[PDB]
Amino acid sequence: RIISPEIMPDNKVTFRVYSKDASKVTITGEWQTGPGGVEELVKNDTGMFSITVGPLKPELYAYNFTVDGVKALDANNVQVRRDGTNYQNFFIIPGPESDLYFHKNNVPHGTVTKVWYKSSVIGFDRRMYVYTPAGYEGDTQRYPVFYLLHGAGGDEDAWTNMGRTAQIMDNLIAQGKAKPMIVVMTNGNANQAGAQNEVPPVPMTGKFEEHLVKDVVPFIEKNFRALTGKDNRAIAGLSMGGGHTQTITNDNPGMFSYIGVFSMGIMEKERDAKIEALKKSGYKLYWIACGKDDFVYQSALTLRNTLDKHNFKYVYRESTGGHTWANWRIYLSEFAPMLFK
Amino acid sequence: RIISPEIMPDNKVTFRVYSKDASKVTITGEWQTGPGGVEELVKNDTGMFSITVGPLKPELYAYNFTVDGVKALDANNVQVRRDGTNYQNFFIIPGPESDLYFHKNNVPHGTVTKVWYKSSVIGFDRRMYVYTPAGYEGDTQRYPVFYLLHGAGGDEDAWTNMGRTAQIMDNLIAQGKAKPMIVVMTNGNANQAGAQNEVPPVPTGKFEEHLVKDVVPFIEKNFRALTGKDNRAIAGLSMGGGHTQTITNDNPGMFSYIGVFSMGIMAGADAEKIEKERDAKIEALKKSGYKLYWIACGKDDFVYQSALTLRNTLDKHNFKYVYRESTGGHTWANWRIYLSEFAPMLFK
Ligand SMILES: O[C@@H]1[C@@H](O)[C@H](O[C@@H]2CO[C@@H](O)[C@H](O)[C@H]2O)OC[C@H]1O
Ligand SMILES: O[C@@H]1[C@@H](O)[C@H](O)OC[C@H]1O
Repeated sequence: RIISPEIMPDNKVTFRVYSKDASKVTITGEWQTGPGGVEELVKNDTGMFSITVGPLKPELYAYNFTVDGVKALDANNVQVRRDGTNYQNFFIIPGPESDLYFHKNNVPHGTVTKVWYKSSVIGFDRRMYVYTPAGYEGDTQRYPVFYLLHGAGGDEDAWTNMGRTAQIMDNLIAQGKAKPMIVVMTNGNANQAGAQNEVPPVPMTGKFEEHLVKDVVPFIEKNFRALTGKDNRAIAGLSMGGGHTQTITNDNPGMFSYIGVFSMGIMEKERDAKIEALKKSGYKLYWIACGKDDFVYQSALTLRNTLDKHNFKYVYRESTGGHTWANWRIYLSEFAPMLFK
Repeated sequence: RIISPEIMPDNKVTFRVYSKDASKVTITGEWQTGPGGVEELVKNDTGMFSITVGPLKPELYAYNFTVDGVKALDANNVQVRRDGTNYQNFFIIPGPESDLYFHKNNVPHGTVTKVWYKSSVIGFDRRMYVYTPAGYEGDTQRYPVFYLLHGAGGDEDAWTNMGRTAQIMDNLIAQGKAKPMIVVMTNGNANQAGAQNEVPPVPTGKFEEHLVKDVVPFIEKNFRALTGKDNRAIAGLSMGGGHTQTITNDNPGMFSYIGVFSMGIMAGADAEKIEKERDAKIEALKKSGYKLYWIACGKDDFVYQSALTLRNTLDKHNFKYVYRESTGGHTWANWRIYLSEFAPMLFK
């Protein structure tokens, strides 16, 4: 039996790959410096390649191997994630910064529902994922709703798979840090019916955004025990989805009171008029989060300046790092506790 | 820029792996006969390894590569399944025998819900998957319920992932071949809270007792379920076919449609006393008003003789069943076939 990864008491991590045939086995992982920082495993006489890295800071880290030039996952690690077409293994180093990302056996767990709905706007049925809080079943309580949008290359599975949304929400809700809430994760690619690993291509500017308001929101409010109205609605998205969030809220002032723009910036006289209408809409939070090293940083500054021009109040969270799921998990973790308060 | 697998118009399939630095790439796949059936890809002078196999009969086939002694999936194939800890790619050769396994864009799709429930019997909360038929949302109709159980090594994700349950049910229901129904896929491992790829380990007869005392009431409370035996079906494969027998034998009159896939006689205590209890349970079930007892098994399965022993014992009791013998053995290919044939029989 081969243990890989093996997390040590000092948060070093050992990885192992067996092969007497292979010449070179490397590992690519999210703790590394960059492409030049790929690391080579050391082969012993027995055929075992191994490497120990770290100590690593608490976080979720994805990785894979490369065996004589071919990508290979870690067959001894059952934890596998998917980012579009890119599959990688992962592990989580325990500690304060990663604690919300674990699936804990002593925490009540919310349901994840993969549900299809008709779309009058797009013209074919589409799939979304809906998280409901623990204890939703068997009760009559109604809950506010948070619409959570992915970026380019993603799909309705991404926020749970890459973003650990079910764990983050289970843990925040159980800890009393976020209110119980329904989280709705749409597929933001209007040409798709659902995630490409399960749903084939179907045999469009503005259509996703229009469909969220005209098709998704009514379906959620009809088919789930949802509170209604702007103070019970939140919306956030990353990158492309942060653009969707702006378009949706700019075009529908007074529909969402909690608005989050993750790793995205600006995308006219119409623009200024829509800011003025949104400014007067009674919103409660406009939260902009971006990493200092993200290529979109300057565009996010332009967004902030454009809001400043209108004396439009927002909160800005600048973080370390760049355009990564590590940052998007952090942003979700910080934004969800702000909602519906 | 690399297509792999490339399914050709004649149902041959080409696989490709690129690396100038690799020495040997082989492929392991379900069209092969045994471990000595692994096949070597041929390397061209530009670093592309390739092989063309087939023609293959219509079916879903899983596969992976081995690169210089290390398992590797096909990075150009987004279709990946999981059997416990074993991940493999797959593809589906179109044709009559595989058509139900495709996700079709012109077919209404049922919801798959991953829901947690308290278990008084097991003592901690557990996860199951529930399929509801297309159009469940937004309507008031109630639906009969089919409990579908996996075997050893599986979990509540297996029947949808390995078994293509959502596609089979969507397609059968849309074609009018099976009635709209709720399909409940439990985790049959009483020591687990949920599937090992998502849920960590937790700090007998318990599964079977919990299905009746915890799962069924939760489904009937929280889903729009018709109830009573004529609205209730249960089937399972291997270990889950054993669970199916134990549950139905211990609760005669609770299920009208019973499916035993790739499983035979249950082990028991003296040999005679076991047979007396077994006889009594057969007789009570015989008189229970059930509608269908369906036994399906591959002729090459190790369990074949035990399933024959079961059939012979039922014959001795004049207990009416239907037997479906198939080609092949103890495989998800057969379990998909069995689901595809059993679901159209239910609730009619
Ligand atoms: O899930 C997607 C991420 O994978 C994507 O990340 C970008 C991918 O291309 C690289 O060149 C960029 O550096 C990297 O940020 O971001 C969008 C998200 O939807
Ligand atoms: O891998 C198979 C498993 O999925 C099933 O549960 O029992 C038989 C095994 O061969």
